[PDB]
Order: sequence, then C-alpha cells, then structure tokens
Amino acid sequence: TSKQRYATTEQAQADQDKLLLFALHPNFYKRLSYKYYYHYSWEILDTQNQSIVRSDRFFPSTKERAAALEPLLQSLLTQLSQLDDTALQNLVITQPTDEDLYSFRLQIPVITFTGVQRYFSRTEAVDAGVISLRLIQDVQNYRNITLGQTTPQKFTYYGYGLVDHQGSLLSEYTHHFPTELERELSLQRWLTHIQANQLRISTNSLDSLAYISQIYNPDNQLILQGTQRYTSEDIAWEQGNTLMELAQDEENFRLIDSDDGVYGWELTNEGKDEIFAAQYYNSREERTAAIAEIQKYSNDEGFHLLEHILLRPRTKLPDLTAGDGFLPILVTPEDVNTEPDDPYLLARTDPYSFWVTIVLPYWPQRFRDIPFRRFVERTLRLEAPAHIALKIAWVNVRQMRDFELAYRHWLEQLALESCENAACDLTGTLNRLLKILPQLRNVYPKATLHDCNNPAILNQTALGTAN
Amino acid sequence: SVITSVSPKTSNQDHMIEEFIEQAIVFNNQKLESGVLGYESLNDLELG
Amino acid sequence: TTTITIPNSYPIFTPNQVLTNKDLNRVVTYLDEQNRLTRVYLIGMGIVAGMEVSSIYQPGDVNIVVAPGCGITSEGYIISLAETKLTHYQSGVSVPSALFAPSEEQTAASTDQLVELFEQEGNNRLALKNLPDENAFARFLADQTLVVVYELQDQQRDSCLLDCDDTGKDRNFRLRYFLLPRSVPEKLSAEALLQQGFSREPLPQQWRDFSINDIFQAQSSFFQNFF
Amino acid sequence: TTTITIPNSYPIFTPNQVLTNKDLNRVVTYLDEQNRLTRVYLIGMGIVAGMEVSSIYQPGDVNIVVAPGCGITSEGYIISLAETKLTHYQSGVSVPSALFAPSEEQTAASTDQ
Amino acid sequence: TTTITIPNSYPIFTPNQVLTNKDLNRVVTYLDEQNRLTRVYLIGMGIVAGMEVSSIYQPGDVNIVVAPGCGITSEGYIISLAETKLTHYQSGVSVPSALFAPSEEQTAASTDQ
Repeated sequence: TSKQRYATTEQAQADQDKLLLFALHPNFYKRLSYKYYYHYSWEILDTQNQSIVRSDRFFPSTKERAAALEPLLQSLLTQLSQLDDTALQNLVITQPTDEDLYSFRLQIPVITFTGVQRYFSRTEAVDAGVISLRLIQDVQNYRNITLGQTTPQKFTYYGYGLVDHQGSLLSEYTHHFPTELERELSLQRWLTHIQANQLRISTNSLDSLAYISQIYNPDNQLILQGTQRYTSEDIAWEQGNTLMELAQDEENFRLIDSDDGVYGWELTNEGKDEIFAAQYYNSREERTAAIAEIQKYSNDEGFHLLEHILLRPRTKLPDLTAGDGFLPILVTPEDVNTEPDDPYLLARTDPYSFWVTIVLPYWPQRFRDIPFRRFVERTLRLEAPAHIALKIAWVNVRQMRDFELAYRHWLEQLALESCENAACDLTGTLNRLLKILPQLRNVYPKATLHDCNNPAILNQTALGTAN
Repeated sequence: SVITSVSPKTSNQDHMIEEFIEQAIVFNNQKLESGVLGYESLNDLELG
Repeated sequence: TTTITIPNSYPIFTPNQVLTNKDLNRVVTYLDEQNRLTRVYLIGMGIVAGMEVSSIYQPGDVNIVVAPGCGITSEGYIISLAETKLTHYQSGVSVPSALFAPSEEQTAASTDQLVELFEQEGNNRLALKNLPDENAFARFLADQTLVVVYELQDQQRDSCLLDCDDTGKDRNFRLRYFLLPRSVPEKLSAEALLQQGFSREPLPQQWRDFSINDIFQAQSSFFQNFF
Repeated sequence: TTTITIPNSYPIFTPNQVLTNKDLNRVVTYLDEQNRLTRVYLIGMGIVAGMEVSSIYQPGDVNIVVAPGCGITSEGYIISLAETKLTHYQSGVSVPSALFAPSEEQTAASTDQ
Repeated sequence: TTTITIPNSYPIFTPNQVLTNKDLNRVVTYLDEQNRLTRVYLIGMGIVAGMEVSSIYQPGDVNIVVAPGCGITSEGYIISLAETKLTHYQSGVSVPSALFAPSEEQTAASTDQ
C-alpha cells in the first residue's frame, strides 16, 4: 500500500515509478517490532459460579473476540453434542501434577481447553471433564477475560516494511506475526513472488468527506496529525476531548522499532484496541523529544480574565445599519410591581456592574479532579476585592477556541480606538463576542448507576439522552 | 451567624446529663456468623 | 378531547443504566395522575364549602367580598379561599382561551378581553373608591358572574448567577379572578363556558331543544308545573 | 398471606452521594403503596357502579355484553370498563394460578385450563 | 404557626442537567403532602374504628389491654393497632417537647417526666 493520499489521479500515476523501483530491491526491506499488545479470551463457569475451563483461542482485540462466539458455538453446538458419555470420556486428558493432584485438559478433533482447578484423583478429573463438555454448549456460562493478568501481560509482534533511500517509509505490511519466523517466511515468499514477475498496479478511492484532528505548537507548527477519518465536523470536535486526554500519558504510546533508521510511535486507548495517530522519525532522539513535547501541550494550565464593564454599549446614534448588542437579563413580568433598588432584582437587570468572568479549561489532569476543582474556586474568591462577584466556567475544546478567537479580535480593535482612532469593525467584533458568553457551560462526566466502573456521584454528574 | 450556648434563662433548654449504669447495659452488635467452625467456642459445637 | 385515562406504564430502573429526563418525568406524571384520579373519581367534583359572594358600597369602603371555603375542580385541583376582598380593577385584559380548555388539548387560541379584579393597588389598576357614585358602581355589577381560575406556568430557572451550570424549569400555580358577563352573543360568557363543558357528547333526542342552563332549570321548576 | 402493612422505610438523599437504583425503587414503591392504602382502608373495596352482564343470541348476532362502570380491587387497583362486547373465544388456555394469589405470595404455581 | 399550605411548586426536568438533592427532595415532599392533604381535607381527622382501653387485675395477671382499630392523625398519618397488652412500666422518663409539637414548630422547650 502506498502510505500516501493523492487528490488527483495525475499525482497517483506520477509516483508509481518510485514504488516499483524500490519494491524490486530486497536491500530496502526492513524488519519492524511493535512492542506491546494485549490478548483476550473467555472463561466458562459452572452452576456453583466457579471457573472450570478457559479457552486457548485468543484475540489481539475485543471486537474480534466478540464476533467469534457465534461460529464457535455453532461449531460446538451441533458437532460436540449428541454423544454418549462413553464417547465423551475419550475427549478428556488427565495428567498428574507436582503436588500429586490431577490436571484435566480437554481437546476436540481443533478446539482445546486448559482446565483451571486441581483434583485429587483421575476419576474426579474425568467427571469434571464430562461436566465441562456439557457446560461448554451454553452461552450463558461464558465470561470475557484478559489473559496474562496485577496488570495484563504485554506481548510483542513483528512485521516488515519498505523504505526509500534516506529513511522514509514507503509502505508497511498490514498484518503482524507472533514470532520472527513467520515474518521471515512471509518476507521470503513475497520477495520470490515479486521477483518471479509471473505486475498489477491499481489506484483505489476513499470516502468523499473526511475531517481530521490536529495539534499545533504555540508557533503554529503541526504535530500529531491523526489517522481516523470522521464523517462530520461535529463528531471530529466531540472526539477531540478524548484524544487530548490520552496524549497526556506516555503509557499510551506504542513504540515501533527496527534495526536501523526507522523509529516511530502510535497513540492508542488504555486498552490497546484502537489507533488514533502515528508518526515516524529518523532517530531515537527525535522520537524521544517529540513525545515529550506532545505531553507538554496537553497539560497547559491557566485562565482568562474578562471584565464586564468594558462590554458596555457605546453607540450614541443607532440610526444606521447596525448597533451594539446587549447582555441577557433574566427577568419576568411579575417584577414590574417591585422596587428597582431590590438587591435581588438589581443584580439581575444590571449585568454590567462589578461582575467578572473567569474561563478555565477542564481537560488538564489536575483540573479533572472535582475536589481539586472546588478548592481552586475558593482561592479565587478570597483574593478578589470584597465588592466584586465572579463567574467561573470550566469548558471543553470546542468552546475554548470559539472564545479565544473572538476575544482576541475585540481586544485588538479596542486598543486601536484608544491608540489613535484606528479601528475597523469595532461593533461587529463586539456583537460576535456577546453571543458566546451566554453559551459557556461546565463539563461533567456521564452518570452510571452503582450496584454490588465509574459511579455516579450526586451534584457532580450529568444526564444523558433518550436515544 | 455566631455559635453560642443554650441557657435556661435565655431559652428554656439546658444540657442533658445522666448517669451510666453498668448492670443495665444492652449491646447492639450482631454476630456475622453462627454455628459454624471458626465462630464458636468448643463447648457450643453441636456436631449437626 | 377525551376523559382522563388510568396510566398503565411507568419505567423501572436497572443497574449500570444511563438515565434520561423523560424517565423521571414519566414517574412523576404517573403518581400525580393517580392521586388526581382518586380525588376526582371516588369523591366527586365541585364546591365543597360555601363561597358566597357579596358586594359592599359604603361611603368609606367599596369592595367585593368572597367568603372562606374549599373546593375541587373538575381535574382534582384543590382551591382553598379565605376572606377575599377585591378593591381594584383593570379592564381590557387579554387572556388566552387555552386557559379554559382541557389540558390534553394542545391547540393555541386567540385572546379575549376580560376585566380583572385585584386586592391591592397597582400601576394600571384603578381603585373602586374612585367611582363617581353608587349608581355607577351598581351599573358596574349588573348581570355578571365571578370565576376563579387556577393558572399553570412553567418558568425557566436562571442559569448563570454565580455558577454556569445547566438548569431546568419549574411549575407554579396562580389564582386569578375574572368578572364575566352572563350572556353576550359574540364574546366569552358563562353560558358559552357551560355549553363547551357539558355539550361534549350528544344527549337523548327528547332534550335536543334546550340550553344547558335550561336543561338544569327544567328540573327545579318541575314541581311548580305538572302537579 | 397476611394483610398489607404500612410502609416503614424510605431513603433520604444527602449531598455528594452515590446513586443506586434501589433507592429510586424504594421511593416509588413507598408512594404507590401509600396511595393504595388510602383507597383501601379509608373508602372501601368492591364494585362501585353497576356492571351487569347480558347474553344476546340472534341467528346472526352472538355476543356477551358488560355495561360500563368502575371498581376497586382488594389491593387498591382501579378497574374501569366501557361497553365490553365479547364475541370470540379460545378454549383450553393454560393460565397460571399465580394470578389469583396476593402480591405478597412467593410460591410458584401450576396452570389451569 | 399556620395550617398546612397546599404546595405550589415542584422541579421539572430537562435534558443535560446537573442533579442535586433538592430536585428529588422537593418532589418527594410534594407527593407526600398531596396524599396527606387528601386524607385530612376531604375525609376528616380522628379515631375511625374504636380503640377501647381496659385494665385487668388478677393474682397472676396485671395488665392494660387496648383493642384493635385504625385512626388518622391530624396531619394525615395512619395509626393502626391490634390487641396491645401492656405489662411493664418505667417511671420518670424524659421526653422531648417536640414530640407533641407541629412539624414546623420552631421554639425552645424542655423535656418532661
């Protein structure tokens, strides 16, 4: 595969010669080693709610594990059934152990199970074998587990790929092997088949629309490009609040090694099932520096301070096309019969006096802790002047950028009028800011009921939707 | 708000203090298990 | 529309479930409706204790008085009054017609022009003491009835006063007093309310030529005739 | 079994608490049981308005008619009927007797025809 | 201070909210007030079925017997008794004053003997 995307077929046809040239030279093929993966399997329980047998078939991801059950059950349903106990006992293997206990293993002409417990005699092992052979046909007894657990065991995979001169990675093999031997065998087979020249060059097309997440430096430099193609701008934005959290931990960076000149990384979940981005470098030092830089900008802490009396309307002749807007006031008709000096009413109708707004990002890992979040609010209120009230909001990635762009442009236009009457579109820049302030909201995690992995806690959880 | 005490001449309430008597004690503490090994004296195992 | 039915469905909760706002709205509506149905089907409807109406015109006190009591509306709401004294008025008030319709009716409707009575002085509320004379007051109270309306309002709670969290509405109830003409051919009147309320389903063929107050009065005037 | 007693336990919520479905179930059961106990102990039990049953047979019209009305069960549920016309039937239906036992009953039961 | 007032407010829920104590406590209190208001304002207050008290003295038996029945408290709580036979006693017990006071009663009162 080309490891490249083209906009027009002319660019695709232009680059075929390079791929065909380098493909034919075995000295441009490199071996790669993807260090860490997980394994998943099932456990079979009995009536007394204990585990007897565990399946040997294992998967590198949960999605495949989930998919495989129905064919497996069907295979064991019709075939492994309708057999007299006399024939079932020929499928049970019993072996003595060091403690002078017996371990029972199960094999079916192949589907195998290892057996979890230990027995005092061969008869106990064989009856447990028969009982397990009967239980293994009911899906109600299957429980999903991760092998090698007190963290799960980490496994290594191998692969190979094709590079050009000067270290760029032209292509990668799409499958991974549990051992070097299968990798070497597949590489030899591919090399012989390509040298035989007994080619077929294709150009394939993707989806029409695709949105991509991106991370930038303070100096407008691009890092962490991303690999998943989203179907809508809204989905790409909602997924950005999870990428920004995974990037903060170096445990989530899978490492791609090789013998010479090729180094890279991949960013995955906590469970190593899905990939969000990947990138390749020419040395260990560039890869090490790049990982540390990404972790830095995913934990940028600070706030912005906005003073409401400067949002005051200023236009004195609103007879033209446009004028200054107003803030919301939150009053009802029943207030017409009370005094305008009421401290409760006056606070609602006058949003321009001694009011201050503070906006903070929520995703940094110290700001996701609610007990820490509340202590920070208390400190701000102690330091502020006695007669001033504060509004404090903890926002996500979509609203933080919407605020910062409108906020920056208004500050620049405000300065120009004071610094020699040189502003353009001052009122329009203001009106585009008064529409974002009412929309800021605090972010809380979603509620899940607790009974006897993230329990809902009252006063700090949000509700979901019907569908 | 400021916290102060209760007095029988500013309100009609006082602090209520009574004497503790040993022989009239009742315990509120239920055994987690009973009649099984590990939870009873040797004199109380009935060999069911 | 239809008569209120007995609610047969109300969600049950399970562990490790995401909850929705409709999942709670459904149970609150269920319990409210069952209490209302008890009150309306197993006891009855209407004024329980007296609420006799009087009108006083003294050189120093001009008002309308309604005596204490309690009652049930047709929909299980309890209305409880105590010594209500009305002294100010405001004419030409626009009131929605959906205010008198069943709750199950979802249609919007135009507004009518009623007169309101108030106990306290207001911005646009003329006192009864400023009437020219007793004859003007008497012409004010001619061929008219009172009605006490129990209005429901869904008010949205404030969002950012100290903290910008999301909030939801509340449901409040209000009492209003409207002075209504007895019979006006093209405007809202007591007889029109009776017609809309009772003439919902066809009556026997022998009653077809009566108005609702006529069909009521024919039974009390039974014994003066037909003896 | 025995008569229905008066509810004794219903949780109270305090700040920063973990929500369990058992508490919501407990509050809804409490409120429903209070409504039913009111209806049963302070008013009465049985058929309120008449529900006389009639059988009509004509060469082209075979029916059983139940007149409209309302009624209260012994547990406090309201049954309300309106002009019920029964004209089809299914014989030999197996129905569990657990339908006729009180709600406090726990035993499993066979079915009748 | 005053008679119980009919409730006039209870939370309404909308999607995407942060839930707190009051949004549950107010609905529970609202529904309970509705039930007890029904019982006291439309039926009445007091002892429904008789609870006669008797005092029996024998050489072996000294007791005070109360016969079964039901009754409604002036705030809508239902009391139901069945054949209570009192045989033991304890004198000089201190009882809070708020045990006989209205639920809204805020004041200061000593215990009694």
